[PDB]
Amino acid sequence: MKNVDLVIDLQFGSTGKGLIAGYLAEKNGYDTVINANMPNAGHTYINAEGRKWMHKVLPNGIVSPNLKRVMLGAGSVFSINRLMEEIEMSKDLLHDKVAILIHPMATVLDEEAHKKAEVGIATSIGSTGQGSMAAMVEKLQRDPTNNTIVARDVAQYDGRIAQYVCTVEEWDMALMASERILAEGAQGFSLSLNQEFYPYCTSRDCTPARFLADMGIPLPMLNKVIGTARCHPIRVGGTSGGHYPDQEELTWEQLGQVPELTTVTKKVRRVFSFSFIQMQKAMWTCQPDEVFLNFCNYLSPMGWQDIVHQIEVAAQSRYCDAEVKYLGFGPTFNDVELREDVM
Amino acid sequence: MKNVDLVIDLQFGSTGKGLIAGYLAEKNGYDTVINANMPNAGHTYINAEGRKWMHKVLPNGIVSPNLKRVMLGAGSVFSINRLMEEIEMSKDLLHDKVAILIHPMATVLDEEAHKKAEVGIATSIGSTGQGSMAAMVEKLQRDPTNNTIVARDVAQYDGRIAQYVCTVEEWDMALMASERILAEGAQGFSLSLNQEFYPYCTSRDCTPARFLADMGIPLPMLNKVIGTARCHPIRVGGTSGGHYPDQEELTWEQLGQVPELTTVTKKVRRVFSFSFIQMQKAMWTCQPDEVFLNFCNYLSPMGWQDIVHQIEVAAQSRYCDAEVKYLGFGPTFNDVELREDVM
Ligand SMILES: Nc1ncnc2c1ncn2[C@@H]1O[C@H](COP(=O)(O)OP(=O)(O)OP(=O)(O)O)[C@@H](O)[C@H]1O
Ligand SMILES: Nc1ncnc2c1ncn2[C@@H]1O[C@H](COP(=O)(O)OP(=O)(O)OP(=O)(O)O)[C@@H](O)[C@H]1O
Ligand SMILES: Nc1nc2c(ncn2[C@H]2C[C@H](O)[C@@H](COP(=O)(O)O)O2)c(=O)[nH]1
Ligand SMILES: Nc1nc2c(ncn2[C@H]2C[C@H](O)[C@@H](COP(=O)(O)O)O2)c(=O)[nH]1
Ligand SMILES: [Cl-]
Ligand SMILES: [Mg+2]
Ligand SMILES: [Mg+2]
Repeated sequence: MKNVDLVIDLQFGSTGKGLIAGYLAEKNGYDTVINANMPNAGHTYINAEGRKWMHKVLPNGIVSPNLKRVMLGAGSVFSINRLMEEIEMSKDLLHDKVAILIHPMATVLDEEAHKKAEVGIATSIGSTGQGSMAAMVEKLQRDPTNNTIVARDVAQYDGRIAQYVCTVEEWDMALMASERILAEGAQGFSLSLNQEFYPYCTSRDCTPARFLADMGIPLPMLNKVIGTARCHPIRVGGTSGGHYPDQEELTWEQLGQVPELTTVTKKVRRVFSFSFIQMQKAMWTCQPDEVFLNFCNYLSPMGWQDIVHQIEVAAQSRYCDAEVKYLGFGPTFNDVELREDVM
Repeated sequence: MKNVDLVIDLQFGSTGKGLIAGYLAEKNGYDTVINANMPNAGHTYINAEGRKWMHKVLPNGIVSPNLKRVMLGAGSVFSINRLMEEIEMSKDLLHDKVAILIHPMATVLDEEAHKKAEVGIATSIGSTGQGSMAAMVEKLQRDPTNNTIVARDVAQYDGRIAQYVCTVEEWDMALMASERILAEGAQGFSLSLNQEFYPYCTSRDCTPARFLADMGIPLPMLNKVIGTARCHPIRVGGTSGGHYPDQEELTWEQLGQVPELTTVTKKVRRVFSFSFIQMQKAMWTCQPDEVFLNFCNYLSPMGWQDIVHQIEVAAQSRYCDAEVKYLGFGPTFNDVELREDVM
């Protein structure tokens, strides 16, 4: 037990979870990396040598030097095409002594039907329109005649995932056999289905409890929660929802920064000032032990040092002993500073 | 912060959670009782005086002598009619100093549309066909024009719940302000969406992680998990799913018991021998601290004493220090024995 480090987002997503996941994977050498991603979530890790991993399926933690298991949780919604591609792109890391385990109930994304089902919400709620919820809904239908939604069933006619699809027992045994686990949450605290921005939110809760549930991680296994934040939280472009009372929407030109986009759609990310309210809210339910404060490169030292003190008191106020341990000044491994080294 | 006692079911549901919830509520005097029930779950508590509470919405813990808050989680799917009936039937317990808090994102069941949507699975997967998932799916749609699915929106035109529907802040504050919390899980571990019986399962995981997530309970708030089990696990009637390799389907006549009828459908419950495999599986992910072993009245002392030893070694085998603390010999408060007193 107590061997799971879970990376969660404290804001509305895209805080740099892919970066801290890959950074911690390299630093801590987890033998097991696990997630429960849906296609709405792209995760980028760039190592010291400049190698980039943009993952929608595989954990970014596959960069761990002691990698034995790659686990794709039951809450996973994935494109097999994308998975194939991602495995291929890191086949050097995903060697013969690395077991890729797809939970039998992980959802196979029907790229045509599921993205087409989310065209409406892609404009109405600014949804990534990636088919995440449409896939999830098809799975929830629990139609016995539907052999095309869960990994277990898809493995029977689509041999590409057949070797990866495990049983629920193998799943549990893989977690039991793991020495140190990196659990990678996706999306963001405030994007949680049950946070206050409904319906301008995602299809699930983006909370440690939900991410552990979606990866089938027993609660005693949780060792550490590394919450991630940006100095200026973002939202996706469009009518993607409101913000907290203590924050204002900013422009990329107001920040003196190049407009951040959603990589494929190129929608300009919405950017907001830091929200203390959001932080207390995220601190209260996410209860991180450690905090990665990213995009410190968008602020002056006084600015990001201030947000560090804000996060830690927002933590303390919500009975959370969160320590901003990591600071991000760029998208690569080299840009992750130990907070104690820079302040 | 550890003040939440979470009641979970270790088998396929109807193990007597309602009973242990009401029993522990009376014994421990929680000021806050919380759940995230869907209409597929009916929980029965009978006190020492013979008063019965068959709850589909309200926690059974409302019988707590120190009750201050009744909380209906965001994962809740409820009929307002049923909620009103249960409030009415317990209006003496739910006085002016008792705050009923319905999470703003708790789902309001559309009895006609949602039950109609689950007619197929009510026969195909033996689903309670109560509209649980159809309500959940409507909520997941996140259509901004849909003002009729979440409690927050429904409270705006349906005044019956208006006083109960809180904000996400009030929700968090109500949990923060609570001294001792009784979290009541529903359904059963093996009914979990991501357990091996898919699609013969429920619309979510019935795991502590999912239950805490669905009630918006921060993980550090978890004090203890009371797992519940029957000596002979049941399933609902019909084509409700398989069983474990170490268990066999029995008849009520084989057990010398009057045929038990499903909470929702008047259908005869399917009954199985005790499954050690099921227990290890439930012990592994549910990780109960305490176990309530119910329906001991269906076995001889040697029989239920054996299942006690089986549960505790199934626990130990899955790194779980679960202690069968409670034994059930009937449906009332008087029938809950301390295991140390009877063996
Ligand atoms: N400090 C930084 N400065 C500049 N760019 C950065 C920094 N940290 C990360 N990035 C980049 O900004 C984006 C952050 O999104 P990324 O997908 O890595 O985050 P995430 O938290 O994993 O997202 P998701 O919400 O999908 O879970 C990526 O394109 C990443 O390369
Ligand atoms: N030991 C017992 N002997 C006989 N009947 C009992 C016993 N314990 C509980 N019951 C009855 O068994 C039935 C099933 O229990 P109940 O509906 O409360 O289960 P539950 O575990 O709370 O439900 P669910 O699966 O919906 O979450 C009820 O009618 C209850 O009163
Ligand atoms: N930045 C970011 N936004 C996301 C992610 N997942 C969901 N969202 C946001 C986009 C919208 O504001 C809202 C609805 O999106 P979707 O879950 O794709 O239906 O949630 C994610 O991983 N990152
Ligand atoms: N005994 C019992 N069965 C349930 C409960 N919730 C769901 N189920 C079972 C009935 C079916 O076998 C299956 C699917 O049901 P449903 O969740 O109602 O769609 O799960 C519950 O609380 N108790
Ligand atoms: Cl107790
Ligand atoms: Mg991103
Ligand atoms: Mg029941």
